[PDB]
Amino acid sequence: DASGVRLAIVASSWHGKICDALLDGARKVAAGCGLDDPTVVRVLGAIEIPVVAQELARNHDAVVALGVVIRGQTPHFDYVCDAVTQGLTRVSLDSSTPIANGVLTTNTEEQALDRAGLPTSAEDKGAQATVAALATALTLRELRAHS
Amino acid sequence: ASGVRLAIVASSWHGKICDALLDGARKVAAGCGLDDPTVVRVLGAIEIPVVAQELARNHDAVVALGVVIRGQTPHFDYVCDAVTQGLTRVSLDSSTPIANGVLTTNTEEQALDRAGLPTSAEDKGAQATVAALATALTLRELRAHS
Amino acid sequence: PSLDASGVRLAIVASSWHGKICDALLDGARKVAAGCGLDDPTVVRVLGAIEIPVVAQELARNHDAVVALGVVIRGQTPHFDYVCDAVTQGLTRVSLDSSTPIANGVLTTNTEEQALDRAGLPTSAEDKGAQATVAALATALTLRELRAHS
Amino acid sequence: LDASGVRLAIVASSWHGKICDALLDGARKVAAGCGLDDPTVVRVLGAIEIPVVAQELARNHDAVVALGVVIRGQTPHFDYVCDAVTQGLTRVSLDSSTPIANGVLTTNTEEQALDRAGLPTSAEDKGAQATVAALATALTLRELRAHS
Amino acid sequence: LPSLDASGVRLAIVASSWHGKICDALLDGARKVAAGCGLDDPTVVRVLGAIEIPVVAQELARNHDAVVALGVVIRGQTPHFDYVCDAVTQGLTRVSLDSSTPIANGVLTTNTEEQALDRAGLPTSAEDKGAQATVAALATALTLRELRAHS
Ligand SMILES: CCC(=O)N[C@@H]1C(=O)NC(=O)N=C1NC[C@H](O)[C@H](O)[C@H](O)CO
Ligand SMILES: CCC(=O)N[C@@H]1C(=O)NC(=O)N=C1NC[C@H](O)[C@H](O)[C@H](O)CO
Ligand SMILES: CCC(=O)N[C@@H]1C(=O)NC(=O)N=C1NC[C@H](O)[C@H](O)[C@H](O)CO
Ligand SMILES: CCC(=O)N[C@@H]1C(=O)NC(=O)N=C1NC[C@H](O)[C@H](O)[C@H](O)CO
Ligand SMILES: CCC(=O)N[C@@H]1C(=O)NC(=O)N=C1NC[C@H](O)[C@H](O)[C@H](O)CO
Ligand SMILES: [K+]
Ligand SMILES: [K+]
Ligand SMILES: [K+]
Ligand SMILES: [K+]
Ligand SMILES: [K+]
Ligand SMILES: [K+]
Ligand SMILES: [K+]
Ligand SMILES: [K+]
Ligand SMILES: [K+]
Ligand SMILES: [K+]
Repeated sequence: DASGVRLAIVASSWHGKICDALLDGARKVAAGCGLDDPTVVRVLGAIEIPVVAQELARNHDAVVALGVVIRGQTPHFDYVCDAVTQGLTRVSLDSSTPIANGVLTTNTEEQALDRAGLPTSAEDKGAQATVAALATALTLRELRAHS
Repeated sequence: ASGVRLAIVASSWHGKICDALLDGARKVAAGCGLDDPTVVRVLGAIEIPVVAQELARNHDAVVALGVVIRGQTPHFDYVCDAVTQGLTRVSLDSSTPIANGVLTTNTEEQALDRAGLPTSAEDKGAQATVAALATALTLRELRAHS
Repeated sequence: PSLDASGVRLAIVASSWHGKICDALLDGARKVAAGCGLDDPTVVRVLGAIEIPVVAQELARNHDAVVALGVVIRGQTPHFDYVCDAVTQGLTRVSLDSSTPIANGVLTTNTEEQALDRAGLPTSAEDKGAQATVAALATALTLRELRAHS
Repeated sequence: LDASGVRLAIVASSWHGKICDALLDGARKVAAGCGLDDPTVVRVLGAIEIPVVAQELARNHDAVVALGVVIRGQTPHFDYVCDAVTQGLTRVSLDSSTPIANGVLTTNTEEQALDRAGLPTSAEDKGAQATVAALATALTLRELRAHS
Repeated sequence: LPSLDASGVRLAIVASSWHGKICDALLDGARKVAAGCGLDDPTVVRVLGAIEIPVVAQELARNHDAVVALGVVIRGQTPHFDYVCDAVTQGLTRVSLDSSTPIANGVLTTNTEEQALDRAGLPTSAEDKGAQATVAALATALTLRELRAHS
């Protein structure tokens, strides 16, 4: 059970259908664990996630970062994903808070659809990341001060 | 977004494309009720983060604009690495959205097509400004207000 | 140096993605620990490798050494690279922030076969879980000798 | 313009002496043209040694120019040396709030490095370019910072 | 390299042990440069792998003017090579800037064993990166000594 944990979810909006599916999977895991109302924030792109995740981390036991980065024609994909990786890792360690990475980094749109948790998808990384965030928050709760 | 304080730092390497990105940035700003954002010019993309850091002390959002085109050497990779590392750090250090409108392309054609010129497919300068403003407004709603 | 280490406080954080291989790594870690006079190290489980650094950071506050264990296998997307980047960045930062050895027993493989071959199963060529724990304990003992003791 | 008041430091590595001296020559010439006859010039052995010296120079200078030549060899060592320089200089710049200009050449061949050093027959001078970059940014930050 | 005194500089050497023969050769080259510069007894610490270097380098940096990092990373079958070298790069660069101390990189990052042998300073090797890194550390420590507060 994870009813006591304060969960935040930050989801980017670039590729709306896939982003909403990831968020759907996140909210479903949250509600299944006894959390009907997690803090849900929307940002435009994946680069905007870390700075919002940092704000959310000040008031929550866990933050789920959700987004979809699909490779285009330029090397820009690599550096967007690099920024997200660097940002979320820093935010997690700065705040000592699990920042779960449900940010899809795919070569094609099909690969992103297949990992969003749609009807015919093979997996749901939005669901997976929320499990990851909540379990780590509960683990840290057991590791931290409680008399 | 009339209340948000916006700064724009744009490098100058590849002037035509950099001015187009800045044009797209200014137009989004003005459309959102911001006629005069703080606009600073730097020479290259490596010079952006340290100026972005200065601008972040006095602004709710900073838009980083620039054009990095791959040449003959691996130098492209390390310039883009420095920008990525710098802007990400600045954003988290200052708790300020630092939007990345810095183009990282293989060819000049790809950069032109993403600058927002008459025949361009997209305007990344415009997109970055929307990104910066929306995140600044989001953080304003998330932060202290009684 | 795997010979002595009874006084060292050891933590082991192991992710769970690819359970069989993760348990094998943890098995190798626990066996090295027990052989060095440490029957009860702090063992924490996390879901994925991304979750390791923040737990490793917590464990580093009250342990002389932390062993990070996990299995990252390349899939269809570039996601593999960025997961491994986050772990690398995270563990390196945690080690230097806390001045504590954070041993990397996180497998970073192209295929499942390569991960199985490095977990320390019956037929495996090596055990990276065992290797990382030797690495963590030896470094903790080294730092103990380098640090203040009158 | 008028960069006479800015305090400039130049740190140049020594690995590939001819090319490193050419980069330094271009740096010194831009400096002198901007009204700075005597910038602080420090030499280091390799490019890895630059950031820690750049950090020291940054405490007492408005701008630091990092100069060096990294040419790819037989091993992946090239990538990690350039990674360290990139990481180091970017950190130093933001730690000190000081422009640390990157005039460190990262080339596949020696010809490419020669062509970017500002020798008689070179296509460009990255040592000159980096000094312009450092000075302009230092002047920009001076205008952005406190002055009543 | 024996040309200046370097007698006053406090030198630490941290060398990993993975690939013992090559690591000992790098250390040999390091100690010989040190002794030639008037330093018979530098602080020498051994670690198991290259990932263990930065945290020990950090400790050594607290009471030495220069630290030489020595090690051998040879590419295997997996991408693990890249991430080990990334960690060392990140770690040593951070430690150097945190402590304001030259942390010389004599950590070999090679595709084959032959390439590592050729850069260790063995009888038939083309170069000695252990020797080169110690020269690099000592020269930078002397340079920083001249740049810092004195008198
Ligand atoms: C591959 C790059 C691309 O075409 N689109 C990416 C993308 O794939 N996914 C995304 O969320 N945001 C993007 N770009 C927006 C970016 O995250 C920022 O919002 C922007 O750089 C301004 O900061
Ligand atoms: C591919 C590299 C190149 O030829 N030019 C790049 C480039 O593509 N784009 C850019 O904005 N600045 C550059 N170089 C200038 C650089 O950002 C710095 O100003 C320079 O390193 C000095 O600090
Ligand atoms: C190639 C990526 C993949 O398909 N699975 C990896 C994997 O191979 N190993 C792993 O431990 N965790 C994974 N993913 C989960 C990840 O570590 C985090 O739990 C997730 O990003 C939520 O924070
Ligand atoms: C990797 C390519 C190479 O063979 N040599 C490079 C190089 O190309 N350029 C350089 O300045 N220094 C090097 N190596 C020395 C390095 O910068 C440090 O001085 C050394 O690692 C000690 O820390
Ligand atoms: C990646 C190639 C490999 O198979 N082994 C390398 C290697 O080549 N060299 C090395 O010194 N240490 C290794 N591995 C050990 C590593 O440095 C750490 O000790 C380990 O990850 C525990 O922290
Ligand atoms: K928190
Ligand atoms: K407890
Ligand atoms: K601000
Ligand atoms: K609020
Ligand atoms: K500790
Ligand atoms: K002692
Ligand atoms: K300064
Ligand atoms: K002013
Ligand atoms: K020191
Ligand atoms: K002095």
